[PDB]
Amino acid sequence: ITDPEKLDQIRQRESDITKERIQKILATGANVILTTGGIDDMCLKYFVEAGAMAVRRVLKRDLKRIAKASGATILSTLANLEGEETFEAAMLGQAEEVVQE
Amino acid sequence: NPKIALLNVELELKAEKDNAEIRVHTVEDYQAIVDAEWNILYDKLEKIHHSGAKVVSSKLPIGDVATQYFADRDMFCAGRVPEEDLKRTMMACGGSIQTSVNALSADVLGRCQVFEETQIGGERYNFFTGCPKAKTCTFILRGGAEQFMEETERS
Amino acid sequence: MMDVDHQIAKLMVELSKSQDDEIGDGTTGVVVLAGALLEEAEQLLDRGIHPIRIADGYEQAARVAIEHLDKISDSVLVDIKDTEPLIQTAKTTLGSKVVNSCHRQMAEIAVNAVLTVADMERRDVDFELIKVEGKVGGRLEDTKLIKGVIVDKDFSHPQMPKKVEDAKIAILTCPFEPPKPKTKHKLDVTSVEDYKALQKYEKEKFEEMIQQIKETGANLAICQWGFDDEANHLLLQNNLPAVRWVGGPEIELIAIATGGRIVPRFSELTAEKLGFAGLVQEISFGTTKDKMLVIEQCKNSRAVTIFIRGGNKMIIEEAKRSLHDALCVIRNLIRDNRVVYGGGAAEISCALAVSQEADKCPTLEQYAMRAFADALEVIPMALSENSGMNPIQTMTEVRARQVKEMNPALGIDCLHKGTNDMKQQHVIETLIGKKQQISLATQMVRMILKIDDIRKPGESE
Amino acid sequence: TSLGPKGMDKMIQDGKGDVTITNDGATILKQMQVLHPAARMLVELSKAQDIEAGDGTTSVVIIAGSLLDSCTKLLQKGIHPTIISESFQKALEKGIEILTDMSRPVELSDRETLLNSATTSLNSKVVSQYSSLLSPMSVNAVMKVIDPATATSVDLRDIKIVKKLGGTIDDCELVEGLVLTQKVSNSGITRVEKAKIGLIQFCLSAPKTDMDNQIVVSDYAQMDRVLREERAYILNLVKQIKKTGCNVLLIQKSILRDALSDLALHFLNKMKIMVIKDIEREDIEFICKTIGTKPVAHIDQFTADMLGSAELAEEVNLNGSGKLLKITGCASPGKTVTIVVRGSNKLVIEEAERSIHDALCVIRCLVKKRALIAGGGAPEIELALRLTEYSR
Amino acid sequence: APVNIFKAGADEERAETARLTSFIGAIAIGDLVKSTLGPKGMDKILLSSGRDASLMVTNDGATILKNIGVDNPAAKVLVDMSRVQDDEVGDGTTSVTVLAAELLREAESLIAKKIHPQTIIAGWREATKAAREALLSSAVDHGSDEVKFRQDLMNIAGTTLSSKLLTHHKDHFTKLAVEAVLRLKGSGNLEAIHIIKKLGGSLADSYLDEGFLLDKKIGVNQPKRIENAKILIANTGMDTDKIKIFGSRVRVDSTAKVAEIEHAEKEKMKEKVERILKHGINCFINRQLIYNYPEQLFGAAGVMAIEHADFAGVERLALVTGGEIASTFDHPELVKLGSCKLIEEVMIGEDKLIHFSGVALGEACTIVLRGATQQILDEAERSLHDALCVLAQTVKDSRTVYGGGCSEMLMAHAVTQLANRTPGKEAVAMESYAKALRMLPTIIADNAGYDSADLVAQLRAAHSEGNTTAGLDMREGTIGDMAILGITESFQVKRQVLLSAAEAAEVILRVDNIIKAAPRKRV
Amino acid sequence: KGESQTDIEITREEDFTRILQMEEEYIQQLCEDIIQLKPDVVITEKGISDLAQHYLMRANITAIRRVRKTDNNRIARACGARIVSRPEELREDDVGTGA
Ligand SMILES: Nc1ncnc2c1ncn2[C@@H]1O[C@H](COP(=O)(O)OP(=O)(O)O)[C@@H](O)[C@H]1O
Ligand SMILES: Nc1ncnc2c1ncn2[C@@H]1O[C@H](COP(=O)(O)OP(=O)(O)O)[C@@H](O)[C@H]1O
Ligand SMILES: Nc1ncnc2c1ncn2[C@@H]1O[C@H](COP(=O)(O)OP(=O)(O)O)[C@@H](O)[C@H]1O
Ligand SMILES: [Mg+2]
Ligand SMILES: [Mg+2]
Ligand SMILES: [Mg+2]
Repeated sequence: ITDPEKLDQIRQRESDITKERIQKILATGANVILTTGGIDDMCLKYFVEAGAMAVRRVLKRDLKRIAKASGATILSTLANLEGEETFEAAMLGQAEEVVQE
Repeated sequence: NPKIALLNVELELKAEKDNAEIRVHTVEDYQAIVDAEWNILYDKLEKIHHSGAKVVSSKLPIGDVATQYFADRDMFCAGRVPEEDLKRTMMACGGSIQTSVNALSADVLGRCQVFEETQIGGERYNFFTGCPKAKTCTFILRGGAEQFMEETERS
Repeated sequence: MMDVDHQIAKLMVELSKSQDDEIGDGTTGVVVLAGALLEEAEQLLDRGIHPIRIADGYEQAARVAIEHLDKISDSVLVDIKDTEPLIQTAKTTLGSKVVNSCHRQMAEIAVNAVLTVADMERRDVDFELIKVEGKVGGRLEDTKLIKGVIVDKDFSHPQMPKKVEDAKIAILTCPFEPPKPKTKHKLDVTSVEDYKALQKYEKEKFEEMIQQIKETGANLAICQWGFDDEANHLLLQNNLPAVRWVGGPEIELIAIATGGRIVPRFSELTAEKLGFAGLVQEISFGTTKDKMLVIEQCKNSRAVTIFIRGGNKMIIEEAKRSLHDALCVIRNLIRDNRVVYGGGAAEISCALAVSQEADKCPTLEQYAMRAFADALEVIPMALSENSGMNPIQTMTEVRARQVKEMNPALGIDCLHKGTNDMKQQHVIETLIGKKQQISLATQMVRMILKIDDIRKPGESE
Repeated sequence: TSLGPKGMDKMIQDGKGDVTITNDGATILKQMQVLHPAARMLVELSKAQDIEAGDGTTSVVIIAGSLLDSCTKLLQKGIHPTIISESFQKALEKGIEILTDMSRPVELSDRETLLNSATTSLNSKVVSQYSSLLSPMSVNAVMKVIDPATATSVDLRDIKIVKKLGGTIDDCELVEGLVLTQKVSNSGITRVEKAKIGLIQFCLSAPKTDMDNQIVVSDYAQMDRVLREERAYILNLVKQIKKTGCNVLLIQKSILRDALSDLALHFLNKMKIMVIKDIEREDIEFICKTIGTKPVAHIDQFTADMLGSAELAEEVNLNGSGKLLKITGCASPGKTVTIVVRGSNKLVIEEAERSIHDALCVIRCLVKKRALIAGGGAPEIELALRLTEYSR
Repeated sequence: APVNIFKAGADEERAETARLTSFIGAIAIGDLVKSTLGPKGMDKILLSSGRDASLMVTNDGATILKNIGVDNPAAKVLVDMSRVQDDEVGDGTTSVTVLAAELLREAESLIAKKIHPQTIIAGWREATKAAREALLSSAVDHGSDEVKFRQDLMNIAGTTLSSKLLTHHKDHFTKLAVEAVLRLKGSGNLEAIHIIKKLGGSLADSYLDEGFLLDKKIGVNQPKRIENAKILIANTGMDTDKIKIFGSRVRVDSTAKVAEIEHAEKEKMKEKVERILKHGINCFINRQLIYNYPEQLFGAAGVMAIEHADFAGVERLALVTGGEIASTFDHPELVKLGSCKLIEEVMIGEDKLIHFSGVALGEACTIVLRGATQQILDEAERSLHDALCVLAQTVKDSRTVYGGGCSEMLMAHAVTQLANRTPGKEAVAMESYAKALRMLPTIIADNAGYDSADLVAQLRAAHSEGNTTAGLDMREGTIGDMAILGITESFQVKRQVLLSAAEAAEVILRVDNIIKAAPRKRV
Repeated sequence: KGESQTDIEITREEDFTRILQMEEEYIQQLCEDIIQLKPDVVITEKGISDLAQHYLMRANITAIRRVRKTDNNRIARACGARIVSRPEELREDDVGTGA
């Protein structure tokens, strides 16, 4: 950066791009989110506020058995012919009850 | 009848301040930086020149560029001189050691009569002689052993 | 090259090193003379004489040997045509080494190698201008005096011409590359027009560094640093042979032998800074891949190169040490043009001078001066022992003939050459060579006689 | 005891701990590591028999071990060794003339003559009970890649051998296509019919150059122009691949940068394209000769002419040690073939690999010299009787 | 110096064990390689204690002495003497080792005779001067009448290969050695004859290739054979250039400009290959490595690409095709291309090699050595190297002398004729010089098993009255004429055997004190 | 420090003093977002700088510094609060009234 006035706009952009994906995969009706990567403490706020279950650091072999049995699509990134954030919301999985016993 | 230029500057092409980052944008200005680095060193050699200073003495090393420049202009130089020898050289010729080459004049250069490089004991020695206003001297010892000359120095 | 851990014998190592650094001819004789003064002082020590009184008696006895050595001394060297006293002086130094097969050939090499590089106005000889190189192969008779320089030729192109008839040598110190600065740059490229400007910058730089040599009329280039692959083919298209990766002081010898100037950059090249040379070629030696440079023709060069060949590395490294002693005795003749006659002739004549002044007066130091004269006779009697003769039989005959008449140059030899006259056998040594043999051996004896305690430790750890 | 059909194998356990069972004489002497200087020359003798003939390599030690054993009485009878070397050359030059008269000129068009030659070399190995399958597969793996009646040379480097643990030796296959041991990412399809295979040496990832490249971000909206332009870059690479008409991609294994990123993997899965990574740089010669593809380096030259063809390119999900690829059928097949070797243990496959190479080298000798003799100690008796009459 | 020793761990000896250890250590070197001299001498097998011992059988005396590692100080002079003999003439390294050891063995006989060692040096300098005139006056020159010079070259290669492993292959390996140097037609660079060793086959299956062989086969999707092609080689970088500007980065503001730079990088790499195919070529040889982006460009244009042959591989291709290196492609009218007929690939020992069949101006050869073991191929390579180096100097110095013991008896006769015109002090040392020259036909005669006491006596009686060409016949075991049998050696080879052994024996005989220092890490 | 490779090139004199003022204004931005709901006790799991203590001092706010993660989930059930990780995304339902 060559100007100190453009400092805080870059620092807030590291979380605004992060919260942009978390709002378009959650407003389509998704309640259970499984992730093989990592969900940090800032992203856990958007599921408690919306009332959604977020599971992190699951196995790659366990995600394929859930997505094949529930009709979900194993998505890695954004896609579908130069779209900003589409997520293909018709390809969500289904479940009768997701209960932690 | 030479004149001695006692210096404390580097006569090398690689004289860098160790914090300079020359960011260039085009190839027309890239060649201008490399031509400027030779023009910085050659401007220092023109300050030693045109003043009568045929003998150059500096405690800092001199590269291959300034060595060949003085050989073409029929000038002698001597780099990496110890600081104990330049302090004795300053009181012998009656000059002054100039770190910056921009303030060179007739009042800061030395003056002697006989300046030769002999072959005493196999090794070469650049000796100065003939200056009447000599506030110092040098006693060269010659012996047959290293412990013989150390006792002669102690005596 | 010994591993002697003895502090008395370590001073004999520095005594032979001090003779090599100053004169360089009597490094063997200065150790036998110092051991002879201490052997004669052993019997003087048992008689009750103080060791400093023997040391003070040797200074009054060595002073007579210096003044008597300056009696007969003359040379007619003019470095034009009277090289006959210069060849016979170098034959005395080379006669004791293993170069006696080339006793006439290699003696004339060391005479002409000094006179072409010496400054006769200052009487100063610089040994940095005399390059002594060696390569195995051939024989000892193939040692030639190459007027010029001999370097390892490193033509980057294998199709380069290996023979230049008339070389306009362009000596430069800049590598054949785009100019890289000495500081950190990190040049920024933004658009594709700047990257296409990078290609045209280097393409015109290799055409500029090649054209600036051809505009000066040069047909040979010397470079200290490496070459680029793009610059190698541009040498063959323009018919410009060039060598690569020459050493530091090697190109310093090219600019003196060819009369050229070492140019830092390519822009400062001109026709006045070019060197002149004749037959520039590389010579392959047998099955090896060295291809050293041979410079046949020159124009008033002040730098020569001796190429020593032999049958093995034992005969070459000794010939580098043997001929260096021959290059030093010609240097001592320019420093002082006075000579003496060796073969033990000067030691017997100096032993008679101390014995004549031992009676004028025999007050206190009579026994100390006679021990000096008996120790000066050890060097000629060692020549009689190595030649298969008898020491006390041959020395009594030569010493008696110098008293019955006026003392001539009377010594000994191995095959004896008929008569024992050193003036007829042409055994000529320098005055300052034997002047420093008596002076350094006396002062080293004084530092090993004036010591009465040893404080050496015990074991190493 | 390791010569002939009634010979037994040897097992050499090295200092590392990799014990292998071997019956071929070249593989035994290379693992024994004999310290005697005269016995190491017999190791290199069996090594050059494996290079020149391939099927002479226990027998060259029995001959050279007996020719020196016959020199024990010769050196104790005042015969100089130069006289023995002169007479052994005269027995050698007369020995080839005896074997040439026993030879029968054959032709490579007769499959029954080549079948009995390959079955003879398998009788001494562990696959002598599998000579009804391996010996027909050894002839068909040679006579389809030599292009006979036109050349007297055959390279065995065009016949790849894949070693997989599982099953028995009867489960071996002679698939003429390409067999790869790499996995399929992503493995959601693993089968495509009428496939067009393309070899890509370009790295489908973020743009980077050989020179040092950096991105300057000094604006709020400049971070949006970094991620969204990188997605539009690889989308132009996938759509250039998809509009060509290919369904199977073979990406060469890159070391400097990443060959296939996670962003590039998601676009190739939505285009229904099977992607295979980690193709070695030394294996691209065998791929382009088998399928018929061309190595595509830049994406601007990726056209339909540089693609291949395959009737079936599927990943055969095996029950044993994982799975492999198997391309079945291709237009204009080259002079290459692949042999899949099975086995119950890891030691039987290493012996079955050396026994197949001893079987392919027998048919290799028939291409260079179209002549054969009787076996089973037959020419050694005729060399013993004719040279005895020659010595008289 | 032994009495009151002032050394730490170093020892020395003066005139008692100095010449004793010098004569023991030098004779044992000469008696080691004594059994390898002559056309009927055996060979040695050299082995180490372990840790990749790498056994290497050699009959040449230089390769034996350079690997044994003698601990004797005076024996290293004879080891270094045979190293120079291999580097200068390439032959006579065994003959110079036995001759230098027989001089010191005769000098050990002068120990009990109380002869001064400087008298033996002065006696051998006059003996060596008389021996130089015997070889110089008996040298046979060859100028014109080239059908006798090519027959003379086969006698040189037939004499050198007779003392090696190639005993019963003189009908083939003589033609492989004469025609290899005859195809050079110039200087003896001794690197255009690239020797390729391949296992499998006998030594009679070896041959001299009419063209040139190479490795690093032609690309992936490139043609394997092109008839009547124009060969252009190169020594330039193809891909990942990083062209000569250290400290230059690509500093952009967006990732779309990085895609424009890397497309501009591949366009300049494409434009470089487009400058190569403007010459109208069909084959390309690069000394550096060729990556995948220029390899597709040569394959689309039907041009071969041989990547990373060798550093000296482009030098042999420049001498066998008649082109130039041509590392810069900007002037097609100043670049000379090569010429060939077939660039087909041949298979030698289950390895595909690129055969450059039918080349023009072929001043380079390729010897395809095939042997039973690797030990035979390592011996036949050094045996051919000892034969090609003499023929590369026989074309430079056409003077030849009659070998097989005939040259040694001519040298021993000139010393004995001048030993009778000398006083008795130096005449005894000259007779010991002539006896050591007669030992060299005695070692050759006794290695075959002949009566060496009578054959050298018949050679001395023959050379005493005429018979300047009489020598030792090792075929039948008698005395025959060397001009009829055709056993000749080069003059410069036989001179370096005489001269280097006389200089090396001069050094060891002049040693009266061996002062060895304390070694490091030896306890 | 952010999770990036942020590096500032300071050429003018006013640029270095502006960065040290933007670090103070960033703390005042998040401290103004948490006082719009008028709290009394602010409890976090990470550090609180002295500039953040200055705005909470004049607003009469008691701040606890380094409460554990397991203790924050326990006080969220006792007081009825919601653990937020963003000061500018605070709502009225995230305030633990009834304590
Ligand atoms: N032809 C000769 N006749 C008599 N004596 C000679 C002859 N040549 C050399 N010498 C003697 O041999 C000695 C060799 O001394 P040297 O070992 O060379 O001294 P340094 O070790 O100082 O070089 C000389 O002192 C000289 O007197
Ligand atoms: N069916 C058979 N009947 C008799 N002998 C056989 C039969 N099959 C193979 N042999 C013999 O077994 C031997 C196997 O030799 P082998 O070890 O393969 O030689 P190499 O090690 O050179 O390949 C052959 O010499 C052959 O005579
Ligand atoms: N056909 C022959 N007849 C007689 N003597 C021969 C014949 N061939 C070789 N020789 C002798 O064998 C010797 C072999 O010497 P060699 O070991 O090759 O010396 P170097 O090791 O120096 O090359 C030669 O000196 C030569 O005289
Ligand atoms: Mg001397
Ligand atoms: Mg078999
Ligand atoms: Mg020979």
